[PDB]
Amino acid sequence: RVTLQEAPGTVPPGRLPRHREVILLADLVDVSKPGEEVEVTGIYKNNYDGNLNAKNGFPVFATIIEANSIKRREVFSWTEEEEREFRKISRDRGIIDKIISSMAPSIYGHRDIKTAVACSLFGGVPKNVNGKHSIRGDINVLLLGDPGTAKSQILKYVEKTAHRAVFATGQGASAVGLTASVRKDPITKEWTLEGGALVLADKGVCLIDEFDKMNDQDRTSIHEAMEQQSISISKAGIVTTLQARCSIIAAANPNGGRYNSTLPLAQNVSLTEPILSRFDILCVVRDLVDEEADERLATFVVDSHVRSSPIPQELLMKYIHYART
Amino acid sequence: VYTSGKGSSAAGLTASVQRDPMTREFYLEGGAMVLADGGVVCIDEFDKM
Amino acid sequence: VSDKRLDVDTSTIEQELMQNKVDHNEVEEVRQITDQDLAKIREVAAREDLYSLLARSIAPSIYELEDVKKGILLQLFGGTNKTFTKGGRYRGDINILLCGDPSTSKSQILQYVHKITPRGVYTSGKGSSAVGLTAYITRDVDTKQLVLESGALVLSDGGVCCIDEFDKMSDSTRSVLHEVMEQQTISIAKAGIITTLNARSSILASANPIGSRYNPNLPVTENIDLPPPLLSRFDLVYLVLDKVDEKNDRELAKHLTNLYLEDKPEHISQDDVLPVEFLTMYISYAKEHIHPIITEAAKTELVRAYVGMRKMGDRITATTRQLESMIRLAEAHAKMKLKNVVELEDVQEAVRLIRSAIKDYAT
Amino acid sequence: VDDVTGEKVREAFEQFLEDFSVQSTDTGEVEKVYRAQIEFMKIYDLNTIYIDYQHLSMRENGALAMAISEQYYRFLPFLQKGLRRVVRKYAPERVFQISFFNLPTVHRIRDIRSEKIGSLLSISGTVTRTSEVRPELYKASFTCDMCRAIVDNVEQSFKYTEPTFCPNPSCENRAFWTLNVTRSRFLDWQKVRIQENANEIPTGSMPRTLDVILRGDSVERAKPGDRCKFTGVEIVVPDVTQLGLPGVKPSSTLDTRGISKTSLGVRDLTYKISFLACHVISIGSDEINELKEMVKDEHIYDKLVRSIAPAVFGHEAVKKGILLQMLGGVHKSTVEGIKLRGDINICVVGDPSTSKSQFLKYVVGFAPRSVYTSGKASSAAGLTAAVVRDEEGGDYTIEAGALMLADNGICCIDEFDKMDISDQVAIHEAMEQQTISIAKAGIHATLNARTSILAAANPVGGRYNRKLSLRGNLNMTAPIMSRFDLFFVILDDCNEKIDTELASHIVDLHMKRDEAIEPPFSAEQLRRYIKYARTFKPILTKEARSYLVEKYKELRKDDAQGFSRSSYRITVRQLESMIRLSEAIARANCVDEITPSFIAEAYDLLRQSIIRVDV
Amino acid sequence: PLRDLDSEHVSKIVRLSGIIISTSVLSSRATYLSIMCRNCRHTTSITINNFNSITGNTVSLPRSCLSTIESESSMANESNIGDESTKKNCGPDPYIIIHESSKFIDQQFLKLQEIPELVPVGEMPRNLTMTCDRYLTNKVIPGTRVTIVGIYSIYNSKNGSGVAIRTPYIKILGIQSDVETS
Amino acid sequence: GDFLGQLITVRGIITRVSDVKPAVEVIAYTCDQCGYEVFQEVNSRTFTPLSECTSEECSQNQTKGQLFMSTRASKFSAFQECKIQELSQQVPVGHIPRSLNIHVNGTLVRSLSPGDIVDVTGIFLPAPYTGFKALKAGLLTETYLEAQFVRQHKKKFASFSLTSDVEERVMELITSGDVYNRLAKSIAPEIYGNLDVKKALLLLLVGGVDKRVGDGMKIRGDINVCLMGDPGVAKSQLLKAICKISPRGVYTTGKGSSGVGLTAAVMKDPVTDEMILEGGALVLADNGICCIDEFDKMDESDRTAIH
Ligand SMILES: Nc1ncnc2c1ncn2[C@@H]1O[C@H](COP(=O)(O)OP(=O)(O)O)[C@@H](O)[C@H]1O
Ligand SMILES: Nc1ncnc2c1ncn2[C@@H]1O[C@H](COP(=O)(O)OP(=O)(O)O)[C@@H](O)[C@H]1O
Repeated sequence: RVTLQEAPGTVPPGRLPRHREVILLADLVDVSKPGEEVEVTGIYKNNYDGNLNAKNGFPVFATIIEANSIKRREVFSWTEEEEREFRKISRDRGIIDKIISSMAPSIYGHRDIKTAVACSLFGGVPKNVNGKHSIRGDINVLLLGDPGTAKSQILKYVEKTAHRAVFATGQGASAVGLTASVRKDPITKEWTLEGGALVLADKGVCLIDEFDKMNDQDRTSIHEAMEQQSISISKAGIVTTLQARCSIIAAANPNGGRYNSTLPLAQNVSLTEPILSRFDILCVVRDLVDEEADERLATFVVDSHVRSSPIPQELLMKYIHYART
Repeated sequence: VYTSGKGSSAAGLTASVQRDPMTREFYLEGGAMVLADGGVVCIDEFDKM
Repeated sequence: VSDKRLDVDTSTIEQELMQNKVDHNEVEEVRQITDQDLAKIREVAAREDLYSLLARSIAPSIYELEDVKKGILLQLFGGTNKTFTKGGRYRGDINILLCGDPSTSKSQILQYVHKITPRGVYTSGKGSSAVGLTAYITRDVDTKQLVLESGALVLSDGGVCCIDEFDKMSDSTRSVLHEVMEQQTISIAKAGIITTLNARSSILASANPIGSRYNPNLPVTENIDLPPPLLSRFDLVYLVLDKVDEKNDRELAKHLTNLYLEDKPEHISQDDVLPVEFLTMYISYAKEHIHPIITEAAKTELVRAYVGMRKMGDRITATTRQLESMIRLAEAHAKMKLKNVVELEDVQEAVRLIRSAIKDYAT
Repeated sequence: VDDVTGEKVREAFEQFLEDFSVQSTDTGEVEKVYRAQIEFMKIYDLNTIYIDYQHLSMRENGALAMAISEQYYRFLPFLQKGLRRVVRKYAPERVFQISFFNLPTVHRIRDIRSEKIGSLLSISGTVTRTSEVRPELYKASFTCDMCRAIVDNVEQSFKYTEPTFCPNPSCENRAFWTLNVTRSRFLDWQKVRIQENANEIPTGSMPRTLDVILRGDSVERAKPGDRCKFTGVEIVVPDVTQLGLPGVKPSSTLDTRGISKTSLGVRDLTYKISFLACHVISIGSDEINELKEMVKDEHIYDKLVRSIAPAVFGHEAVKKGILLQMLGGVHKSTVEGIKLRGDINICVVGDPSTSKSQFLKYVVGFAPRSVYTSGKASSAAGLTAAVVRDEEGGDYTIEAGALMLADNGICCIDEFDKMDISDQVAIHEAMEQQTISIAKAGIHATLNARTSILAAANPVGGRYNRKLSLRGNLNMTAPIMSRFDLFFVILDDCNEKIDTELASHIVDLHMKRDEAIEPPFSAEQLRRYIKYARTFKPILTKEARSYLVEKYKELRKDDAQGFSRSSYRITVRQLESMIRLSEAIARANCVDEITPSFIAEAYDLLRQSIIRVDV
Repeated sequence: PLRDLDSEHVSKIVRLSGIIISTSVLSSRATYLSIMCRNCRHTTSITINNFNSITGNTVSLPRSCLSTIESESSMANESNIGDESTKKNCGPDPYIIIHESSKFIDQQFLKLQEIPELVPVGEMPRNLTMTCDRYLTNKVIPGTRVTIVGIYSIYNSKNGSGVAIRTPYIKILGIQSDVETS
Repeated sequence: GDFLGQLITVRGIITRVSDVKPAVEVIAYTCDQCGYEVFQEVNSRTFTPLSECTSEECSQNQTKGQLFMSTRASKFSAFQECKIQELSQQVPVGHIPRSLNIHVNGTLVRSLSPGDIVDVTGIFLPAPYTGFKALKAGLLTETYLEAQFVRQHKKKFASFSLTSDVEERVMELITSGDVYNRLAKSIAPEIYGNLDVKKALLLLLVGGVDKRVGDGMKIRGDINVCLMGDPGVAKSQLLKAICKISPRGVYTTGKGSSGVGLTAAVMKDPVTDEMILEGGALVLADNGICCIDEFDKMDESDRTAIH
């Protein structure tokens, strides 16, 4: 049983969406994915009643759209021609800045931080040492931003690129907030062990931004996930150690002005030292008002607003997947 | 038991007591010291607690 | 509904149920003015000393502060109700603070005004909340549904409210009054009802300083913990302090032991005439059948004195609320003594009611 | 007798609408006109009639006017039967609705009593929390299985089940239904719920709800957050929950002084007044030449400046800002993809004792789609849905709420600082996403909102603090400061020309003589001018876009040295804001294909508007 | 894997793997119970063997005093002369369990959930209901990783809907933990 | 549980005394055709109305009448219930005070003021109930205590009239000579010193005199006394003392009561209905003396309550 509402984009002004139920049957189960568009062609019935007794006016019969065919509006892997076609691009020497230049068409410059994004989502060796300890096989990225920088367009592209990635904000909020806890479920009344986003994003890349507006309860969890790659929980009647091997790309925010003084980053930002000890790469965005960036930037701005060498993204998103496998 | 806290992660560090919402009943919740009875507890950041 | 001891309701509020209640015969809702004593009203109106006689006859058990008694008399004659074509909606609200040292019988005034006022509601400080003045949406027991109640200012709608200990509100409370004092509206917007609703009211309040004694050579704005724009928003601000001299206190104790003696209410009969209940029908008759207008001949003196007030610059200041204050207090004085127009004369003491506090601001 | 009464009124009604209906001459509005309504209905096949009351008030000298107006519910089937025989006379499955209109005297909700049952009455109020559209039977095919089950029947009146007499064949009284869910004739109805007008309620109490049912033609015509006029018939609905009120409430113990012997099926009854309506009107050539007089002038920008709020005396930039908010941007889509905003957000920050509330009083007093809120008792939702569950069996009915019904309008909010953080989340989400996400105890949903926000904050210290930066005076969070453009500081000084002009102007305003500071435009024709000015949608075809670019560069050359003023970046969203401000000045001047002089106008407006900020 | 369980797998041997959230309270079913008619004063006994048909039930007490089905003469004589001209009846359901010569067993009702690693990204994780026999009770602390071999079955009872909807559950035979892990 | 039926005597502090509302005893119908008056007795908690007739004339006929009630011919009785808490002096070492209900019928009503020390004597009956349905074993009974005669310690002024026998004790004190300094010696004699403090606190216990001046604004009428100094001047002994001599005297410490503890609060009322304002400390002790310890540690809302 799937309920269905009207599309939020093409609403006439002043009114509201409304709902209507849709019953599925045998073959059409488990095709849709919630929150996305759909296309149905079904018959239109009305359910009968319970028992008709002395109630008030008026007799009212609900309606049911029984479905018969469901389409999308109106899953990536390789075959053999792409593993033999795979090899010809592999032998070139200018593949690297070809990969950098294919990343972000919107941002004109900033080749260094884009290099750090590529090496971030491209991965590394995990790896075990016989027989005690593993070191780390993930690259964590800190990106000291500035209001007036397209860092949300970079990481918002990285949400589009990778295999398994969860964009999880800190506070405000959206599900979930980095902390695994046993809570009920308002659809289905049984208690559920609901893992956090660091639980949810194993062998992937999580996306966290605006560190300066977070609790200590979250900060102990971020410190936990970079410490020994294991979140353990103990409330209420449950005692586990879930495993979590994430890779965090951050997006910071300076204190007040864009770059407060000559003082270094641990003095400039309002964070702490043990969360700065674990982050590997450190990106800084720039700069003060300069001529050629005003020209090449503003011409691209009006070039973008008037409208009323790379590989296209499908071959690279297959490429890094088969590469990381 | 390895707790780097401040309490970690959704588990506190000492013997807290939480009443069961059903039955309105007391039970030992847990922590770090009580689970590790008869051994070694390791702590990071002992000053920053 | 009516009564002969307390005050009588207005008419600019009543006019919807004046428009109704004519098709179907009912009860009176307004005190019936008889004909014989109306001649006595036109006789007492010919008295010269009415301006100190009426203000002397308000609270015959408290004896100082005849400027304050006089301002409390002028709160009962509040302004002229002018309605425009579209918008406007100008009331006759005036608003009085009075502060100063304790043991000054601030409370006796507030209880007496709480008796006289037809629709008065008496709250206090630190017994309030932002919920606590409107929209008590609750569960009535006898019918078991969700019924919405009116709070503490909607019951105050037309008349006099009272607030004690104005220092010790919160930030959330006292942020109600920025709407009631300025816009003359209330805008409820939560889950029950999204609809603005009016609460016209004449707020009276009081506060006790840090001292508690007022000390000289200290700024007047400093000694009461308010932001001085909000202190500047109130119309008439009194500052009642004490005198160390000796000559008044004899008459003070003779008044007290005059009250305690011979176990009978005689309190003031010498050498004074006090109306008992003439003044309530005097005030109501002065509230319906008068519309005072403030035409040309006084604008020279009024604008002249306002620009003279603006001269001080380079503590408290003076804004347009002083000007709105002077016209509404002025025509409120013209509502007294049965005159449909104002005169160039009598505006001077309407300035002097602020100037008495101004002489009380030198120290 | 009584059938002779109702049949007598029936033949007088047939005689009425068959005859003449237009008194006017050749200069009309010619004869008949009712037969043009029947035949004009025959060409399009829509099956209703709209007849007036005033024409029936003309003819009979009020005799038949005082015969339908009282006992209207008694006189449905006679009226509808006679009209059906007129149709079978002049025309070739038919469901007829006879909706009157244009009644003399309008009553409120307070004038509802119970002596006025049955009659017609014009009710005016405010729609809030409409519901959805569901069928209803009123045409039964229900008889017993032994044997015949083909009886078309009753339940036009709400019972619902069942057919009683002449049963079955052959199973007699009281053998009845099984009903039939495929042989009937349905129609659809919803149940909106009116709320009393804000300018009427007796001081001082609270607003009062009422229910109202719409069948047939008037489905979907209502609108959440608009005024209406309805149609009178005013039925009575059976109610339950009024027990232990106290009474004494009646009961219906049936008689037994008939039947002679050789159980206790007694009942209760308690009734509440609902309302039933069928016509919904939503009120609440020559002058296109006057529009030509309002476009051929050149001074129309300065006339629209000098003629907004006559009670305000002083500076003009906030009046220009209000005028620019009342004419929106282009809000067109982009490829593919993310649309462009769109709307403009002027947020007044100022001293108290400034009369900043009078701007909002004029704005919500004038424009359509306006919601005033003095937000401290907002509280939370409030500004969102609720969702309201339940009405009767799975309602999921969504409330208005306060932020959402001001769509394509000016949602004006006071005092950001006195409101808490979840409000600020709802505002920031309502300015970035352009949507609202909701998971409120059950029904998961999403909504939409396209508003303009006008704010009236207060400083931290209440004054200036000229020596501080502007950002130390907001006391609000950072990422909602970035959206607003622009800020409009107000502070006033002492200057005796300004003093005597203000004082003489205020004392003249509190004269009713004179009220004659008369604007060069009248009140309504400006409001008409907005409606024509909305329709343009220009796309600029000017090469001076590069001149706008290096104009933005020379904006960004003086504030680079130094940051001891208001240390902005400057944001590229300023450069996007230049587009939408230039568009709005183009929309006011009745001008397409924007010249660079307009860019100088809005550019200097942002220039001195930041000169008010820097200090 | 737990995500793909069609209705084609009803009543087959299907194993899986998940995480156990929370157990329940030890209950008591019966295996051998001996009865008595309260009117006729008769005695019987009942053995039952397979006891997970949850809202069936597995058996009930019989609904007649059961002595009229007798292959003897004088027993039919006294059961005839319980009254004077009409036959006697213990009925309706007359029997009474004697509690002092019976035997009882155990039943657990666990609850199981898929691993939160894959792939609940959009969704909410889904869950089932277990059931244990005699010796499988009180073996698993809630928290462990497990693999249950079971029989995917169906019961009837109401929700917390229509028409003809039945919820699924798993009978266990039997359980195994991880090795170890603790 | 072996005293059920006897005539016993308890003592304790009354708490939560409810309102007085009428309860029915016999109900009187009229028959309208036969002309009878058919009564009905009601013993239980809930009753049911009845139907056609039960006379000897509307019975044995074909056409039974129909009856409906009336309220000027029934028989009513006042009804009020309260609770006794344990005295907290007669408890074992580690326990908590219990409670026990009381019904009150008839003339004895309006003699149970809250917050007292009382000696109720009555008989001790059962009244049928058990709690949850799954806990019953049959035939559990749930007792109460009927009231018969109420005798208070600390007899309350001014509920007395007689003077003749009283002067046999009062005129001994008057003829004892120097009444005033003797009584000033008598309040809490078990300390030493501070004759002036005892001297003033006798004037606290007397009080008076209120005065209405016909406006009517009211003057007090009462005395308010602070005590200062620390620590060994034995000030708590006087507070327990004078808050034990005066009837209706409540002793509350610093923290202690909340802000809502010594103002009133609103709570739903069991069986008698509904929504009564349950009083706090100050509403309990009016026309009395409210002792207060540790006045500095009070929350500031409580300060404005005292002001
Ligand atoms: N060079 C650029 N090209 C395009 N857009 C830019 C550029 N620099 C900044 N922006 C815009 O400025 C915005 C700055 O966003 P920001 O304020 O960092 O978001 P957040 O709310 O996460 O702080 C970005 O959304 C981006 O669209
Ligand atoms: N004059 C006195 N006579 C008898 N006992 C005294 C005297 N002065 C002090 N005390 C002792 O000092 C103690 C004072 O403690 P108490 O009155 O309980 O509180 P506080 O210490 O606040 O006064 C008493 O317990 C008392 O025994």
